[PDB]
Amino acid sequence: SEKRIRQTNARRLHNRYYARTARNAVKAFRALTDRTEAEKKYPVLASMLDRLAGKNIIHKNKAANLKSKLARRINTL
Amino acid sequence: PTIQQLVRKGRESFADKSKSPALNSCPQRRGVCVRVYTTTPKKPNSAMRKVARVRLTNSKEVNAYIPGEGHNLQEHSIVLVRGGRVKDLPGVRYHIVRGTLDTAGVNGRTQRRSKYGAKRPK
Amino acid sequence: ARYTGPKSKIARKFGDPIFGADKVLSKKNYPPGQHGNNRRRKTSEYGLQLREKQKAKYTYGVLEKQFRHLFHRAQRAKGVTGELLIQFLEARLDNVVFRLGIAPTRSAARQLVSHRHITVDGSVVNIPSYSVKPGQVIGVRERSKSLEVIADALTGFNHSKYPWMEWDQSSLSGKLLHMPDRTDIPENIKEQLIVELYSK
Amino acid sequence: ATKIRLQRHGRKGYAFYKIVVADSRAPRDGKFIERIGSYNPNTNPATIDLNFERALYWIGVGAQPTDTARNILSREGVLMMKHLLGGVKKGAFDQAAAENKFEAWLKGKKDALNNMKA
RNA sequence: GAGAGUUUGAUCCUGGCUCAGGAUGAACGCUAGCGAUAGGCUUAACACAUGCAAGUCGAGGGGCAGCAUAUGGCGACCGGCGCACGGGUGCGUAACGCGUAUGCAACUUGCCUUACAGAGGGGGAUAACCCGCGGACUAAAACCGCAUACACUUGUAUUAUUGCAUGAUAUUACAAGGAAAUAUAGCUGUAAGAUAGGCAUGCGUCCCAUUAGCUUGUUGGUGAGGUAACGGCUCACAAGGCGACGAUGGGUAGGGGAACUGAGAGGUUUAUCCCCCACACUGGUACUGAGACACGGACCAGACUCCUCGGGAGGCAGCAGUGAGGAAUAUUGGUCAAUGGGCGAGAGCCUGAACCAGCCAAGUCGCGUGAAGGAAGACAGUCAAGGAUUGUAAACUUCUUUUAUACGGGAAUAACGGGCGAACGAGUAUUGCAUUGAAUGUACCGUAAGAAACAGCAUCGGCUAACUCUGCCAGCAGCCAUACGGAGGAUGCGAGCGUUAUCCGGAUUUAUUGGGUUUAAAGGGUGCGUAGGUUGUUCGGUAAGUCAGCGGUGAACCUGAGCGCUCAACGUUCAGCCUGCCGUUGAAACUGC
Ligand SMILES: [K+]
Ligand SMILES: [K+]
Ligand SMILES: [K+]
Ligand SMILES: [Mg+2]
Ligand SMILES: [Mg+2]
Ligand SMILES: [Mg+2]
Ligand SMILES: [Mg+2]
Ligand SMILES: [Mg+2]
Repeated sequence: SEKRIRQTNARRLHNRYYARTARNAVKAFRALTDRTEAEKKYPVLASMLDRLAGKNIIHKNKAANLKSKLARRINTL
Repeated sequence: PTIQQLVRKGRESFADKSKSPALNSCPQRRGVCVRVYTTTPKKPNSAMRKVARVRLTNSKEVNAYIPGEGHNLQEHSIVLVRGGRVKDLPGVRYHIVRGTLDTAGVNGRTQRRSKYGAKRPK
Repeated sequence: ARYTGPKSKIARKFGDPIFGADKVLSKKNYPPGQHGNNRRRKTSEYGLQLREKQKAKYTYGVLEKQFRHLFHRAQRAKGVTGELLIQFLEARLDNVVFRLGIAPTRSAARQLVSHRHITVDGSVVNIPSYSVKPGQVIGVRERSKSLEVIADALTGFNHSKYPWMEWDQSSLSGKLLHMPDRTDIPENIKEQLIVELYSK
Repeated sequence: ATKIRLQRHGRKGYAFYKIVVADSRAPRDGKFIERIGSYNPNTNPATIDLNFERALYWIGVGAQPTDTARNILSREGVLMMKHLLGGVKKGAFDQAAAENKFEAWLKGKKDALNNMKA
């Protein structure tokens, strides 16, 4: 019975770390102004979101929504 | 009424009422006799009927008629009460089931034994 | 359950010796009890219908639930209700044995059927209420073809005159041709009274 | 996954099975997607009724049969690769001729003589 | 598709009532043989002790305590999958919850099937082990990078087709970004299929107006965020929205198919069975996961309870005990042999699902308790003779069913291990496998032997006289004796028979089908008038009502025909019902516009 508790707790910490990292990266990217700098840091954050969706921490549709929003912003500066 | 009147209002149906409401749809009930007394019938009938005031388990007071020749019922006796009303007696709409719990069968019976809880003679 | 009571009482109550021929029906033609042969109080039409139903039941050895189910079957079936009811009553296995003459009385036929001395289509059938269909073969079981009672009952029954029954003494068996008509059935039961009693 | 299995539907002491296509999570005698046959194991010839076209379709789309359902399908001849042949055509298996194999095996009948001479 | 009685001195009406009939998850009284097949806490989402109910994989990994000299295997640990199903309950809920019919160009979907591609390199932890709760070491198909996917996601452009507005689809791309597992069967990406969910709609869905106004994210818009997904779902202008076609509030209830009942219309209930929903001591919050109201998970707050002085546990609406409550409902049983389910390459393991057995007048069906002869014994009743009575006693056959013995199926068919056409799937041949189970069935001993009660008997109503006598009886007429009690007889039924409770029909006693209002209950004191209901005649359109055709949709039970249960209940197959809803084509007499 403790095996389920331990596995659930370890997985909860593991998921929380990566989800929080991705959320902070998205929040930091949303505040950028320089178009060249935003275009330079967009690929790494897109990679982070797609890797999260692959690891199943978030949904592929959620990653797609976030990437679409950030690409639209980078288009409009 | 007109069809428009019936469309507007409609018809009403009223559910009937139980002839023995203190049973609460149970076929029988358990009770305790408060007072075991004797009563007089209506005008065209003359006798001394044996009735008991019974407190049912559902906290209801009933008047139950004790049938058969003679009984051993007293106060604080646990009895079984079933439905059935006597015509001449007013307000007595229940019967005591003989041969169950405290009340015993009618002694000396040979016919209609199952109605008075009398065992088959040897 | 079975009636298994005295038979001359029922015979005298109904007048007709429905259980065969007896020496008691003469010099005694009154219903049983101390109140017999004291004239005849007017019995109602309902009483007459009831007495006809009881006559049929005591004749064929059938209790009330089975009789009611037989009436339901006749009502469902196509034809005259009363004629169908009498045909269904006569199509019972014990009645078929009795008409074939293997046993002297209907109760004797029922006892033989119950004790498994009767075969239907080569197989032992021991339900006395079994409904025999035309074209079937009902015969004595091979292990009991030399029973003294069966031999005595068949002695003198060389007639086998029933049109709807074909008897073969070589095989000790018989077959049913068709369902006989009510007029051909030799029973004094007025099925119309039973029909109205059960339908009203 | 989608499955081919039997629902027990007879009575006590006499089992009759309904060959259905059902989701595996469904109750044994409960919800089913489709009914494709019936199975009576009480008769010695082991009576089987089956819808060949529908059974083949469900096998094609990937329903997984239970052990007894797979045996029934094999006996009826659904389990075949004649349609799987990519290098041949009109490959009449004709195995129904051998699968007939009518087992008309009966039992001899004996009788006991009634020597009641008394 | 049929009943009866009852207001009077008598009659015809009106009107209620009481009895007849059918049914039950019933209970109670008397009595009780069997077989088959159903059912079994209806009262509280009451309380307790013990045990079981969900595990499996050593073809994933480090290992090795129980054995052969890590190899058989395997306690524990890491890891994969499952426990969200099966099973239980009906609290809550009047709601797109449920039924029926659709939509998603606003959606998600583990395991299973198919097709196209790919499986290249590397790193760090920490369980167990070891040394003491703390520390040290280490492996993986655990976890995480880098490389490659242009089949996927995102952004832009081009071309073409097209829909129902937002738009959808298909070639062309350039750009960025995203995977994998190995062991003796597998893994990753994408697409399609199948399955399973989600959301939104038309219509239908209980009483109270002694409930008439309700609403401020509330109605719409712009934008943003968020979600699998559209959306006031959330967050930063306008004043709208819902309402006598019943809003709001209050009360009550899980909803359907069944089932029962009636000629039908309809009515009653959802016990067992199936589908959907809700829930798991009471609330709140999430986490894990393809999937969560998390039914044998966690945290917190409550209350209750238990065991211990630092504290720790439980939740009985999973299966069996017990207690309590009640008129009332069973074993702390056997087996995984069959069907289903989980895991495993398979063999296999587990399974209180299930299949069985036990208990219970026990609902239904079937059978027995003997068969054929035998004169008017004894004893009971009535009047010398009726009746019980061919009844008994005698004598002769049978053994269904009990008893004892023996043979004894079917429910079990694939397995696993050998082959054979060949490149993996199948197709054949074999071993072993039955809880029930001395149960079906079969056969032989010798035996009428082991097996009938209950309610009526004055009329309705089928059944009669004696002895007793307020005691009583009672559905009614009523009776203190053709009615009370006993005796003898007779009449119903029959392993049952009566009583009570509940529901339905006759009952047209809510009357659309199908009732009434001078005097039996019932015309408002009379008008005007709002909503609503109804609308002279004729011509021409329309097609809402109406009519017709075509198509889709709608387990079990119930209806003709079979088949199997020795018959029957029952089981099963097939023909006849679909007589509602939805979509799409026509017609124009009538109603509507
Ligand atoms: K999972
Ligand atoms: K099993
Ligand atoms: K008009
Ligand atoms: Mg990568
Ligand atoms: Mg999750
Ligand atoms: Mg019976
Ligand atoms: Mg008046
Ligand atoms: Mg007036």
